[PDB]
Amino acid sequence: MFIKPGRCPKPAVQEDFDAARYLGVWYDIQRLPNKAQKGECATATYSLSPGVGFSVFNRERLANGTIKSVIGSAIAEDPCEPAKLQFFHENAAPVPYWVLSTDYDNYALVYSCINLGASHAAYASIVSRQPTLPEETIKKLQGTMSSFGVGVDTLLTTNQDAAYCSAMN
Amino acid sequence: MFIKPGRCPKPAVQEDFDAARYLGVWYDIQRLPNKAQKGECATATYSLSPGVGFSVFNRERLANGTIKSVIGSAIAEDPCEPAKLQFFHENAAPVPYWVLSTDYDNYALVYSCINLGASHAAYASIVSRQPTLPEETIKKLQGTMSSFGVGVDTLLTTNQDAAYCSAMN
Amino acid sequence: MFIKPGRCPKPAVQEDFDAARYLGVWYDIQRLPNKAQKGECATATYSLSPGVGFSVFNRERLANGTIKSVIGSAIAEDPCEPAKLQFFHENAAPVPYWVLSTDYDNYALVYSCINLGASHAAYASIVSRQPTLPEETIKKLQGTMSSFGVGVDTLLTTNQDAAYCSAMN
Amino acid sequence: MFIKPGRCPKPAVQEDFDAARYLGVWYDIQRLPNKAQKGECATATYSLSPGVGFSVFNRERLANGTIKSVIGSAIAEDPCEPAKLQFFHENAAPVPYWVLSTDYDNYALVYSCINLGASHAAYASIVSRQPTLPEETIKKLQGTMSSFGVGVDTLLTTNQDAAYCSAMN
Ligand SMILES: C=CC1=C(C)/C(=C/c2[nH]c(/C=C3N=C(/C=C4\NC(=O)C(C)=C4C=C)C(C)=C\3CCC(=O)O)c(CCC(=O)O)c2C)NC1=O
Ligand SMILES: C=CC1=C(C)/C(=C/c2[nH]c(/C=C3N=C(/C=C4\NC(=O)C(C)=C4C=C)C(C)=C\3CCC(=O)O)c(CCC(=O)O)c2C)NC1=O
Ligand SMILES: C=CC1=C(C)/C(=C/c2[nH]c(/C=C3N=C(/C=C4\NC(=O)C(C)=C4C=C)C(C)=C\3CCC(=O)O)c(CCC(=O)O)c2C)NC1=O
Ligand SMILES: C=CC1=C(C)/C(=C/c2[nH]c(/C=C3N=C(/C=C4\NC(=O)C(C)=C4C=C)C(C)=C\3CCC(=O)O)c(CCC(=O)O)c2C)NC1=O
Repeated sequence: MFIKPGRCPKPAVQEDFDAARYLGVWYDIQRLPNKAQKGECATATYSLSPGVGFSVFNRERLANGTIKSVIGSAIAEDPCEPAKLQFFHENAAPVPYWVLSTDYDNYALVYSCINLGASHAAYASIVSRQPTLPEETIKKLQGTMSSFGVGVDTLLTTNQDAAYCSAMN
Repeated sequence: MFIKPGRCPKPAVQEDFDAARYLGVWYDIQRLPNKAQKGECATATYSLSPGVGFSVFNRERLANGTIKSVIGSAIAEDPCEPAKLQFFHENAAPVPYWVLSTDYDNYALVYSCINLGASHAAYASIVSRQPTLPEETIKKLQGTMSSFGVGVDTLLTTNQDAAYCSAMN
Repeated sequence: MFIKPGRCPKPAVQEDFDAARYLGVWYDIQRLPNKAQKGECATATYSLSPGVGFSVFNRERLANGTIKSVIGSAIAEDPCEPAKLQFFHENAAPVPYWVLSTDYDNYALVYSCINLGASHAAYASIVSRQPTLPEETIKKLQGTMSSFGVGVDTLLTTNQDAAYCSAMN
Repeated sequence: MFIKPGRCPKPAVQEDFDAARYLGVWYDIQRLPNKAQKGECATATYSLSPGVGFSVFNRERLANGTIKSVIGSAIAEDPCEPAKLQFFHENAAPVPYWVLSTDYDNYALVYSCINLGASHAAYASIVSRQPTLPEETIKKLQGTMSSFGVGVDTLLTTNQDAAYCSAMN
């Protein structure tokens, strides 16, 4: 997680968020530097859960070529705020996951923040239904992040090159 | 839940709790009065989840023969305390679910408490792998409950009569 | 607190809440039935704290003339939401305290809610800088309460009779 | 805060913790690297609160000679665990504060940890009633920290030199 001064911001989340349309495969396009993702080519796959919420399967390609994956569960603890989820990953304490913006069919912007006294730790990802996302969309989503304090100059661009990411089966 | 004086107790939980062995069908035998269950013949079915934790399917037989069911997800938010679960039901805020005692194949004692200032609200249930449980076991588990202040005078016996509950299957 | 169906509502809180102006003495005028206050003539006194937040001293007149008092501390855990406080009373778990509406010099409407699964427990109080409050103000504040589902049928009127409450001073 | 892999540990805390004997001045002797303390000569002063808990006044000498201070409130949210406090500092989100070990008259060992998914952020301090602490005591307290995972090789020694710290009025 990206540790910075100041308490967590509280950005607005996707109005009328429909988890049913959010399921499926999302490709990581840009992200803040964090501790969890040590590689490239990252995807998140969200699938139906027989309980509440949905289930999570994230995969990425490490620099050595190994595919690393993690499973988790996603739950909206307050059903009146379906876009404010809590993610429970194997071997991890709970972390928030807020869908800030999505059209379900092309892009989403997701954000997570944990307070650390007078500082905070945040995740943030622009994701796409395809390995790429149009630059106009990326710029708009960067606009949203800057509005609530995210230094978009620290954003990392995720490698989704078809050849490099062919290790992703 | 109904309200009793005092903050929540912190009873001991099942040592080395094994959620895989806890899965399957459990019959409600006795419980504290609460608002959630308005019927009889109650069962809880716990099943594999593709994410973390396990999935929840509770069923009961309402008085006009309807079978009311609720879905949920169960997660141990601290993996080092696997008997202290959080249950997320559709249309409910999160609630604790602590497995205080179980031999997995016959009985379990489950406890849930939420603080209300200087008072608290609790659920507590004796459950069985069969629609009945031996009086000796019931009495021992009531002893456990009384050791952290649960008045056994308040426990309701659930109707598990075979004829009455036949529509459950 | 006593239990009502539904999860907690999230009513709007006093904009630009100024805790310095909120300090001093407040008289209980009307409130939801609860377990905490068993007496009449109730007042809350809020005072400067050398740390953060402010200090709490509640007093009431018990039926056998005893003046029961409780001490506490009030803290706005998120400084950006100063009207959403947490109250820490001696011998109580933390409880929310939301200033929904106040003009500081005449009236305030305070609300506290804790989720109990699909149900909730709430406190709600109309308070005044005087032992009485005009009927017009009381009626407006009941309107606010009814807008987030508080049944005004349930509100108790607090005894603030001057003769009866004389031992308060 | 010191950000490291793994979830927070849960060390044992001081049995029978008596906040009344913990009040007064404590000198920082050794600490984990963190973001809050940017200087040396640090002291914490704990004083009586008219509410619950106690009030907090921390001071340190920056490298430029300026004295920097912060005020806060300390509260045991669960009165049955008086050694597990929550500290509310001005401009800061709440952070835990656990008194692991103290004899009140000479030393204390304090610990704070916040989970960050599969990682965590921790504070830890050895403090003394005097600007120094005997090496035998320091080694014992380092022994306690290593037992629950704290790499005592990362500990910083706080400058409490009488000349350098004379800026502390
Ligand atoms: C912004 C929200 C966000 C949250 C809440 C988050 C939490 C999070 N992601 C994790 C792993 C992971 N997270 C991802 C990828 C993603 N994870 C996502 O939420 C998204 C959108 C992607 C991109 C598709 C991968 C691939 C892993 C496994 C990393 C590995 O084990 O090598 C872990 C486990 C920590 C670990 O094992 O080291 C946590 C707690 N990561 C985030 O980016
Ligand atoms: C002791 C712990 C305990 C907890 C934490 C609990 C929580 C709980 N049970 C619920 C429903 C329910 N709970 C049950 C039955 C059970 N539920 C159980 O945890 C067990 C062991 C049984 C019995 C085998 C049933 C049948 C319902 C559906 C009731 C209804 O709304 O019609 C709900 C509301 C779901 C909703 O309608 O939104 C909650 C919050 N009940 C408990 O008894
Ligand atoms: C509406 C919000 C509200 C909250 C959050 C609340 C919480 C609350 N009030 C308490 C006591 C008390 N609360 C009051 C009176 C008041 N308390 C107030 O917040 C107000 C506005 C008044 C009236 C002016 C009194 C007199 C006591 C002591 C009651 C007793 O235990 O004898 C306690 C228990 C303290 C203890 O004995 O351990 C709690 C948890 N009461 C409320 O009414
Ligand atoms: C191990 C527990 C521990 C906790 C929970 C902790 C929290 C904490 N300490 C802070 C400041 C501070 N904390 C201290 C010193 C101390 N603070 C202490 O808890 C102790 C024992 C000392 C030593 C006497 C000082 C001097 C400051 C002010 C730093 C500054 O503003 O320059 C802040 C405010 C953050 C900021 O303004 O940047 C927090 C949240 N620090 C800790 O060391």
